[PDB]
Amino acid sequence: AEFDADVIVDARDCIMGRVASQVAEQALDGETVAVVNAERAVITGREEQIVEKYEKRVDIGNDNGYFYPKRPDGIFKRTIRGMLPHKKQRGREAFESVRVYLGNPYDEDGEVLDGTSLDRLSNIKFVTLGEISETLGANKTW
Amino acid sequence: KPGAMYRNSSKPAYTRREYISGIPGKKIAQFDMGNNGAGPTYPAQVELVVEKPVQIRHNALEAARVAANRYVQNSGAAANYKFRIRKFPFHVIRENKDGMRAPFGKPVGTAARVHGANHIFIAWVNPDPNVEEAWRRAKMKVTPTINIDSSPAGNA
Amino acid sequence: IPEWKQEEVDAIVEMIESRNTLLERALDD
Amino acid sequence: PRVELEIPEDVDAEQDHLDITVEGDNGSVTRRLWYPDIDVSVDGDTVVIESDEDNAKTMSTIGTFQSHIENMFHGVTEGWEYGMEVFYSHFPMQVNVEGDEVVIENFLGEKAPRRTTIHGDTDVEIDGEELTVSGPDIEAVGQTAADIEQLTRINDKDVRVFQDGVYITRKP
RNA sequence: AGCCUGUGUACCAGGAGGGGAACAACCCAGAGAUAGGUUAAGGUCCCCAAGUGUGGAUUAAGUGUAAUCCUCUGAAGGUGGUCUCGAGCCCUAGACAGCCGGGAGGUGAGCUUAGAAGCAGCUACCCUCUAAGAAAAGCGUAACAGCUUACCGGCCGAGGUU
RNA sequence: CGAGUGGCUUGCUACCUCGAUGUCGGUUCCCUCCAUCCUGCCCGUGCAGAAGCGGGCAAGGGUGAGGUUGUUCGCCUAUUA
Ligand SMILES: [Cl-]
Ligand SMILES: [Cl-]
Ligand SMILES: [Cl-]
Ligand SMILES: [Cl-]
Ligand SMILES: [Cl-]
Ligand SMILES: [K+]
Ligand SMILES: [Mg+2]
Ligand SMILES: [Mg+2]
Ligand SMILES: [Mg+2]
Ligand SMILES: [Mg+2]
Ligand SMILES: [Mg+2]
Ligand SMILES: [Mg+2]
Ligand SMILES: [Mg+2]
Ligand SMILES: [Mg+2]
Ligand code: NA
Ligand code: NA
Ligand code: NA
Ligand code: NA
Ligand code: NA
Ligand code: NA
Ligand code: NA
Ligand code: NA
Ligand code: NA
Ligand code: NA
Ligand code: NA
Ligand code: NA
Repeated sequence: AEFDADVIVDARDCIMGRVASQVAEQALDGETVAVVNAERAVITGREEQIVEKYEKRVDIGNDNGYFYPKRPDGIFKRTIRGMLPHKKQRGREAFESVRVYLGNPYDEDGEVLDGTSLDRLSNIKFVTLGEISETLGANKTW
Repeated sequence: KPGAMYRNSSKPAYTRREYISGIPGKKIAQFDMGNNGAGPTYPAQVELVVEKPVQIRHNALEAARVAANRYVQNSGAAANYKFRIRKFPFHVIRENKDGMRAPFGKPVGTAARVHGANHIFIAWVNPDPNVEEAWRRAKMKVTPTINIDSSPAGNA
Repeated sequence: IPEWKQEEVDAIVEMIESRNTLLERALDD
Repeated sequence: PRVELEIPEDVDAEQDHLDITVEGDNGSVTRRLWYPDIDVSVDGDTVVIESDEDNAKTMSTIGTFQSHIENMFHGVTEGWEYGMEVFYSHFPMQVNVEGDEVVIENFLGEKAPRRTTIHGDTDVEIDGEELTVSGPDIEAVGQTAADIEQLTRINDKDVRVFQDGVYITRKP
């Protein structure tokens, strides 16, 4: 609720990894970022294999635990955390100044970062984070 | 025993029968097949070329040869063609069958050393290459990947 | 330049004197 | 590459985005035609399928899009029909259309009715031991015909002996 | 065999520092202290200093992002997955494929055999009509019939085939 | 005949531990692998049916009680999907 984001990024039809890499770099530069429409973010590849990887991550675990997100919400956030030294003071600060959202709770329409957009007209092998979450068992709350 | 044990040419040449005794007989039946009465006076001449230097135990030679010639009876027992296996298993091979103590093995067989690109087999046929098939079956029973090569034959 | 085709265009022109493409051919003669 | 399909006087074909719709006296069929770098557009009197690439995979889809469109043309005018024949050796098989699904009763003596739901605007008119599956959407019709045949599938016993079932008699 | 035992050399042992995720001997490098600068190996999307660099092409498998290696497997064999280069032959005198039509008679050849008629077996395989059509390449029949290959013609229209 | 995969058996080696890492078997209690014995869904059959034989996907669950032997293994009995 209420997040003074210095930047609002729209993930719709963008390559999650390429967005994250840039959101990571900016948060470490002191920027407060908000990723919007996570559910509509995309990742290239053969859906069958992609899903296997994420399903494996869900299954992995033990008493110590391996909490892996299923909602496109966290999936995206965990992706970013993997690009930050989240256990260091600086890293945790940067990570905590970044939040991912389902849809867009803001008024402004986020901006699209360069080199992160995927042309649906010249690409058929890719998937939606939302599709992944539905496969994982998430509750489509979007 | 597996070919894994003797297919490599990493050991010294060991062929001096004047210093080696108890060498098993070869299982290779013949080297000249078909109409050996006639000389290579045929239109077509295909060859099976080994693509890697390897050692081929007389075991594989016999199996490779039989599988090919036995099949060349798509032409008949007295068919018009001549088949030749030009290599002979000169390399004596041992096995250490005490543990690593006094391990010089005892003679257990023979193999032929073939260098990549040599032809092990050579057939002579009239435009009737059933031989090309006799070989798909022959390089099936020898260690290396092989090249079926046709020399005198612009009748494609 | 198939020859049998050349010979047909002739045999046809001969009966004309005394395949469709071959007849149309002879006719053109 | 580029191919041009002159649309039939009887038909009107509109298309926005990756969806093409074809309407004729016999109905309307809408399809999604999505493939990397292949543009499908209605240029007044002709539908155009084109792409800047010519690799095998591309040509394959182009040809596929074409037949898909022509098939739609045919379905909105002449339509598509599959003819089927119910057949039984001992147990009188009863095939009826109830709702949006064809039901089959007493198959090989079964007490439990076997059924299948019809696809789209496909009409399954049954007359005696003859069935006629028809509609403007070849996809839908073709499946409904198939499903009907599949519906009498048997794996447990020798098919050569137990031949009862409904079969596709005439393919369009 | 991360085996045993030689040999030449450089290294570890007794060798820091940079790189290699970690890691005696792999790479750079041999090093007094302090300071500025430029490189080496290696690296430049983030973690992480430096490119989401440029021209072009391939790959759809997450192949791959793995110099070396106990450590990084993947083989014989196979692939109309796809891209590239070559050769031969056929083709607007209409090719390749498909669809339509034709596939005729002497004559169901002779022989054998109750039988045999394209097609059990044996021999032969001739000539007529014609734009084609085997003394029949494959099914089928008790033997016929029936169904098709060869072969010809049409429709079609551009490359095709090895 | 040829090419391999595993690391359950057996052997080899002598890297690790001789200022000690308690043996075999059994038992009890937990997790896992799949090269699947049963069960689910399938393919072929020398598939009429019934009963099978062989193969594919598949590790969710199940896979039990006894007689000889310390046995592991194995032999044997009656039940059993
Ligand atoms: Cl967990
Ligand atoms: Cl960290
Ligand atoms: Cl794609
Ligand atoms: Cl020094
Ligand atoms: Cl991946
Ligand atoms: K000890
Ligand atoms: Mg049965
Ligand atoms: Mg020392
Ligand atoms: Mg940086
Ligand atoms: Mg991989
Ligand atoms: Mg290597
Ligand atoms: Mg202890
Ligand atoms: Mg399995
Ligand atoms: Mg389990
Ligand atoms: Na990806
Ligand atoms: Na997990
Ligand atoms: Na001894
Ligand atoms: Na081989
Ligand atoms: Na030194
Ligand atoms: Na290091
Ligand atoms: Na990968
Ligand atoms: Na192995
Ligand atoms: Na100790
Ligand atoms: Na014990
Ligand atoms: Na199971
Ligand atoms: Na017992």
